[PDB]
Amino acid sequence: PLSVFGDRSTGETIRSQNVMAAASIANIVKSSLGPVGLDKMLVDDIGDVTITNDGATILKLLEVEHPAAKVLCELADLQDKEVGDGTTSVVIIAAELLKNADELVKQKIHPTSVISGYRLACKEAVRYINENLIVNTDELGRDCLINAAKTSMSSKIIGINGDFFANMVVDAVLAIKYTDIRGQPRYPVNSVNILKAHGRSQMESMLISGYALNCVVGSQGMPKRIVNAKIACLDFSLQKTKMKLGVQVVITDPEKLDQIRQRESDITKERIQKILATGANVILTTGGIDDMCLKYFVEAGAMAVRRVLKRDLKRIAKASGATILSTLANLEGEETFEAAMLGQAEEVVQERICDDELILIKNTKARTSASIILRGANDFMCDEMERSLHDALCVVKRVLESKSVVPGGGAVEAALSIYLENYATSMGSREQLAIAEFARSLLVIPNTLAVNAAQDSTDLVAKLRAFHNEAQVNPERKNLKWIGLDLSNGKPRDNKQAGVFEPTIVKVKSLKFATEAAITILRIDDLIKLHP
Amino acid sequence: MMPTPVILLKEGTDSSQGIPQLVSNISACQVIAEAVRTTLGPRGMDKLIVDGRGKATISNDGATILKLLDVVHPAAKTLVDIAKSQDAEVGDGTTSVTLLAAEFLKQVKPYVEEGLHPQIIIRAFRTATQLAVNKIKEIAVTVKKADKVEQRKLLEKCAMTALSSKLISQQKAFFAKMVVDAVMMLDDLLQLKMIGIKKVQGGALEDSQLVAGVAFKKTFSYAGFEMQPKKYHNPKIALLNVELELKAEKDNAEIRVHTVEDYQAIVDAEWNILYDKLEKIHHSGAKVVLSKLPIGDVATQYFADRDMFCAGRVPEEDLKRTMMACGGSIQTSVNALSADVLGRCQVFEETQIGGERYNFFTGCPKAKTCTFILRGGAEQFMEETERSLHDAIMIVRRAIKNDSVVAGGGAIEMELSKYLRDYSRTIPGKQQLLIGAYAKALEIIPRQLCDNAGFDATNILNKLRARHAQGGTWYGVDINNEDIADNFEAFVWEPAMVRINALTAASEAACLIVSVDETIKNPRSTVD
Amino acid sequence: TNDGATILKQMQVLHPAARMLVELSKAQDIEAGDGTTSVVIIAGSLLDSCTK
Amino acid sequence: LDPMGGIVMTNDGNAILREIQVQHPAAKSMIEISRTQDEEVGDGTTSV
Amino acid sequence: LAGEGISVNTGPKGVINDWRRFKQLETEQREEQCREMERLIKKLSMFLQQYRKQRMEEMRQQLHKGPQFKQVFEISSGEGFLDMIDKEQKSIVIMVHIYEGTEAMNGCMICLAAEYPAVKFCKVKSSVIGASSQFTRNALPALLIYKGGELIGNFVRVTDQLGDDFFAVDLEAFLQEFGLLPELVLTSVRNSATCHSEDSDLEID
Amino acid sequence: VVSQYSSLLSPMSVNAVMKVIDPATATSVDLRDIKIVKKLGGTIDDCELVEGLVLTQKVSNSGITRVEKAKIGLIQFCLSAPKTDMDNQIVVSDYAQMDRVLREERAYILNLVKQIKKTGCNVLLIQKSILRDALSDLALHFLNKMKIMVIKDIEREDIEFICKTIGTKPVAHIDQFTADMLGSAELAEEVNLNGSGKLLKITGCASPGKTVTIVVRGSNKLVIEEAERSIHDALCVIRCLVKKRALIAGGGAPEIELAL
Ligand SMILES: Nc1ncnc2c1ncn2[C@@H]1O[C@H](COP(=O)(O)OP(=O)(O)O)[C@@H](O)[C@H]1O
Ligand SMILES: Nc1ncnc2c1ncn2[C@@H]1O[C@H](COP(=O)(O)OP(=O)(O)O)[C@@H](O)[C@H]1O
Ligand SMILES: [Mg+2]
Ligand SMILES: [Mg+2]
Ligand SMILES: [Mg+2]
Ligand SMILES: [Mg+2]
Repeated sequence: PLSVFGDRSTGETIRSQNVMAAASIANIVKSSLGPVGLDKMLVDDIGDVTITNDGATILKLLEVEHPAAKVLCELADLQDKEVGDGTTSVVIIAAELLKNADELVKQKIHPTSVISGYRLACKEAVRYINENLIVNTDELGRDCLINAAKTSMSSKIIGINGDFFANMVVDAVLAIKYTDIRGQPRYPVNSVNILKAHGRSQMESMLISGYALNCVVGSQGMPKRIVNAKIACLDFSLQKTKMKLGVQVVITDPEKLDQIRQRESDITKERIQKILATGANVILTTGGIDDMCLKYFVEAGAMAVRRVLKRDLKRIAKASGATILSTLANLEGEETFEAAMLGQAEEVVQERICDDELILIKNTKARTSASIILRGANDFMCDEMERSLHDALCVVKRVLESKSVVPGGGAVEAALSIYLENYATSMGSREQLAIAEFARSLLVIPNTLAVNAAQDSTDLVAKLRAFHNEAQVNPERKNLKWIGLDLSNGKPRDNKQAGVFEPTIVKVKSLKFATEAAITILRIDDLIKLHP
Repeated sequence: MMPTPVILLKEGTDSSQGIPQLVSNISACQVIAEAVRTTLGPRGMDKLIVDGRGKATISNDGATILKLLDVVHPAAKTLVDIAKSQDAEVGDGTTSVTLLAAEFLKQVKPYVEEGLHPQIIIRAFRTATQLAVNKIKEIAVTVKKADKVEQRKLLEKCAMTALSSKLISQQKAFFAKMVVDAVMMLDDLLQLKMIGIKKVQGGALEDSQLVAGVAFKKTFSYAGFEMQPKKYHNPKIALLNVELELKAEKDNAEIRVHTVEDYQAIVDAEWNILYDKLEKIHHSGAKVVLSKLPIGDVATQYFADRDMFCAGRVPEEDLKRTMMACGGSIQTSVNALSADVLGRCQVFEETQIGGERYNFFTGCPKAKTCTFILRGGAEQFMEETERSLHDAIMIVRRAIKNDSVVAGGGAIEMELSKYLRDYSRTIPGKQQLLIGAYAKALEIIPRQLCDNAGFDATNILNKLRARHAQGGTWYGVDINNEDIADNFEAFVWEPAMVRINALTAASEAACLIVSVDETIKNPRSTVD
Repeated sequence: TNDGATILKQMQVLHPAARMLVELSKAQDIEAGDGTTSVVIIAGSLLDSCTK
Repeated sequence: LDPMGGIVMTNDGNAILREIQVQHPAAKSMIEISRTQDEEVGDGTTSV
Repeated sequence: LAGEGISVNTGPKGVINDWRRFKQLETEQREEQCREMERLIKKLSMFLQQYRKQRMEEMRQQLHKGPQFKQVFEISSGEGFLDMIDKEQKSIVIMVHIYEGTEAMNGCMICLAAEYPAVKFCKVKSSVIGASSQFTRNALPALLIYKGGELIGNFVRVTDQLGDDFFAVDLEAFLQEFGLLPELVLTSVRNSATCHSEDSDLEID
Repeated sequence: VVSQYSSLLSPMSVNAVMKVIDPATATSVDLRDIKIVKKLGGTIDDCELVEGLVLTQKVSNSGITRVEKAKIGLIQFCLSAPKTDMDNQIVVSDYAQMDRVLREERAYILNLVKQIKKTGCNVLLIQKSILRDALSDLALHFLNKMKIMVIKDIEREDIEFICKTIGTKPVAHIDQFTADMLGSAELAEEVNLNGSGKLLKITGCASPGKTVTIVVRGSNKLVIEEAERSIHDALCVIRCLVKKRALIAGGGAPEIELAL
């Protein structure tokens, strides 16, 4: 009677299907949570291999068909984009929330009441985290940043070398620090150029006190090391000058053809002489350089690098004081190149890294930059190091911008579960069930960590809940809020003094995004799939 | 994985191992339970299963529905097996067992997911089941008076409760009275084969009747049958297993004669053999002749000439029922046809029912058997009526064996859940979670009743839990009144053995499913 | 979506009467702005009564 | 036997492991290790 | 027998779903047929000269790359072939091989794809498409070239016009003289991870 | 689905309608005056009611953002080498001409930039052009030297909305680019949406127009689309309240009253 060209699923069928899809996406990444989590290996059915532990990467590489599964995948992607860490915890929490909500709906609780309960629970959990479980980082010091980085590096290919990589990450982030108007310190991560090169072990990774280019000098005749570099950044190609499409050369007297042809390259010769007459030593350009201009630079004993990436050139110019020049045209309609627009660096070298060469711009003036050269056993390991390093850099940035961190190891979520279960008995009649299920679903993460450690999940979670219940009930036992999970020995541990931290924004954004995704999926009770 | 030049098992073998396998098993059990979920309670509905040949099977019985589903999941087959087991031992509760087992599995699914050892869960199920069965035996209600009136009322109430979920629920009083009478008319073994059930198309449900005797369809009358009188007022019945027709003396017999006089003597001898058999039957004093073996046209006309009634090719079971009702003895030889071996009924009649001719043997005073004659508008209608009557008959037989009852409507399981929760609150705590899960899983049946009836199951369950907690053992679901009520005073009675066996079988199925960790499927041979 | 007009438009309905109901919902969206589910329900109920 | 028709006759670890087409990703990782060792220092390719 | 003007009217208004469902598959197979017909019978129906640089190019192509030289992608589905042609941009050149002298040319494609990353050399089995007896018998070696969904190179029976002992440089020159092959340092391993935030460096007072 | 966020959305919708009409003597509401901009990221609580205009185009003049006391100018001609309507070419027969060609080209571009700057303009909007280069590298360099924000690739169909919002009267020839054809604004800046993208907002306009823009944020695309649909429904309800100002009870009351 309806006569729609497609397939229709109504009622409990589609809801159970959505829960199945979300649970499958959760189980895909559930085995890769916490310090005892293990990495996964992916094949792109052509031979490409990607060894990874990052949840966002795993979910992005997979090709998925179901729409709710897609919702969870983009949820992990959004968590990665907006926070940088916790891309697996958010997915796990969202799937558990959806599963418990579906159970409530199957118990004939209307989904609107479930959604209202989830909304109230998320608001109350965020408020409780903000006013009870945050730890100000000003009274902890650089150890706080180091511990936050180490915690972000656990369950990564660089987890054991945390004592070294956390120092690297903290130093780099402190190096790229800058302040804006109204005096707000800002940390533009992704300006730390991460260069990978297989070879020596992980401990041989270098933190460059400058900038690192994945480029080489244009000609073998140029020097490979300049001491007091005067960098000139350019945004135009140094080639033979060809007139544009609207200009056409037509010769009626042969005597002028030779002069035309001479000028055709003498123009670029004059421009390069103007560049080099100011004392420039290193010339970086985004455009190409042909052999004649390469020789012009060689004879003068300077450096010239072609095909420099735009972002690299912008970073170098900002960190050295140079200014990008699209053209050598001043405000009087002339070709000039003043010395004021030359950037300076303490040294520019061409190092050799495992049979390949890269250009180092060391100790730039007027601004401190940083880059990291990662050495690994092979390409896959280097990629995994880079991904883990990006996670750690983002975590340190979050900690430095907003100066609040929360205990790790499932302490915050056990506390939230206890508080929410207690608080649900306050208002509502059917919303209390939804809030209680929110609290119950919040416990999926400590359960997952315990399962990954092959420990007694039931007993450990029971002990953790008992500790947090005692902390809430007893005024004088408030120091038990920090009791988290020690995965090495399988016993609860005070994670605030054990050095396990994570930015508060990670937990808050994770909760908000997971609640939003669960609400979005929960509204569906009908699917119409038209034929293609 | 590696190619492994020579592989261990046969190529194509499928193996699943670990927690995911157990979780998938639980999900499969859930799927199987869902297929029979809505067929529980006075508001339960029917299912229509079409087989490959096109036949439809419309039924409410859980065991029937599960059988007609060609389930092949190894873990899901256990639920079908326990449904068949409950049908065999008890005869009712085949829907409750599957729901209970699936709910046990669903309740312990989260604990399995977090890596709980299956042995602990199995021990918890066994302990909870033992305690629940003991509690059922302790709180079951029985009367030590053996009063005939009260026993009859108890049987009728149990039958009504058993029937108050089928398409004949509107006529549950009538059928309950008929079923109780039929069961009480059985002597000492309560053999099912002594309660015949005949289905005749056409007619209202109330047209169906119980015959205090035996009735069966007319069986291929020969020529001259329409001459025999079709009513007798004190017949003597000659129950026979004899072929009364002209035929070869023996399969390997051969007659060799060499004179026409001997030829004629042989022909007359065959005729005299048949006539001597018929003469012995006639002089036995009987007026109704029933034979398991064919009765030929010659014997039919012979009996018509004597105002006698004959019916050959009577089915063997119907002959046994006739012997049990009238009280004769099936004779393979017509020689010693003494009055001892002749049946006797008050009235024999050959009436028409719905386009069919049925022979009726009414007025048997010491009959030890019955015969239901069911009427309906379709063959599936009558088949489902017979299934419901079978449920009622088995319940009444069990109640005859022991008259111990508990209130239905989920009251018994709410009481058991309260008891189990109270017990579980007094143990160290790892077993406490699992016994509490068992107690919560016991609440499926009242919740399913409310969901099928269209109530709000949450409010009803809250009211039931509060009522049981403060006192009142037999408070269950009141379907008609949109509320809860004391089901014992509502005459919602069930034999205690039904819940006892349901709990036992559900616990066994749950333990068996939980214990299995690895499933291995060898490649199937002869695939065509 | 919960918008009646969007639901009706997004699934091709292949039946002339259903297509006219789609245009009806679009027209109600244009003029009133909302209530696009109610108008379709009302039209369906009216025709259902027209049966009897 | 090179797929292009060439023939390589050697006992160098990296040279041998370079001419193998494998499917298992762990074997790919091992081959990448061999290449890394050969490029970084030039010797000790079989030992690693 | 009258009323030939049936005007089936309401009939195909209630049975429309089945007709459309079957017509969708019919048109899918029609599009597959329209993609594979031009492969079939369309062509089957029909001392500087010594190239001193050929050897030098051979030794240059001997050193393919660092991280191995990969392998030609095999297509196992006719619909896979169709939507492989469908995807990519118009400028991207796709080269296809049909097979069952094939090994040498397969190695030639391997070497070319190693040294010509822009092009998308690929191969497919003749049984996957299911061509005619003549094609599956005496028209196997056929360098099929696609760019933007239209045919550019429809060579068939290439073992005749290309020889049997030909190498990668031979086929490369054969293709480049047609003007069919489009016209670089080696990085350490990689440099780029993501380019999303332009917050790089600033020094506001 | 936005019933939970109604406490934030309903006043926003009412304000959006009331800010684009004159409550006295209004017969209809042109919903095109209200522009919905959907930006992935954040949650629905992050939806905003910016009163200026939101431009999805990015600033070409990187390194200059947050222009205060902006003097926005919208132009419809091109800042590149001269090109007549009919086909044209420049013939060179001497090297002196070779030099003079590009010398005069840069002089022409510099004159264009000087004329634009002399008006006091500091934020420049450039209409999209496909036949001719809308903004050359030399022109961008000159504008950067003069400290002018440049935002190119403005859609043709969006010109009227921008002019209504700010007050910039479009200019198609440099000779008429004067000071009175500029739209003064309190603040024009480019903001980062917490890593989910970049938006350009011009908030605070002298003599503001009768337009508003609503920014829609959400976790996923589907919820954003449904939130936009729901916001449109609320705006349509307020509109159909503006014409035929009569209110009735809901909740199924009118239908049951009609039935009875
Ligand atoms: N040393 C540690 N001890 C206990 N718990 C930890 C430790 N390090 C990290 N964790 C916890 O493990 C959880 C999982 O982190 P991980 O899965 O690596 O991050 P993501 O979710 O981004 O993948 C975090 O919630 C963190 O609190
Ligand atoms: N009149 C009634 N009121 C409430 N519940 C009833 C009534 N009659 C039967 N029930 C319930 O229905 C259930 C039996 O359902 P049914 O499908 O008939 O058999 P099964 O026991 O196989 O499920 C019993 O648990 C009983 O408690
Ligand atoms: Mg992490
Ligand atoms: Mg029953
Ligand atoms: Mg509405
Ligand atoms: Mg060696």
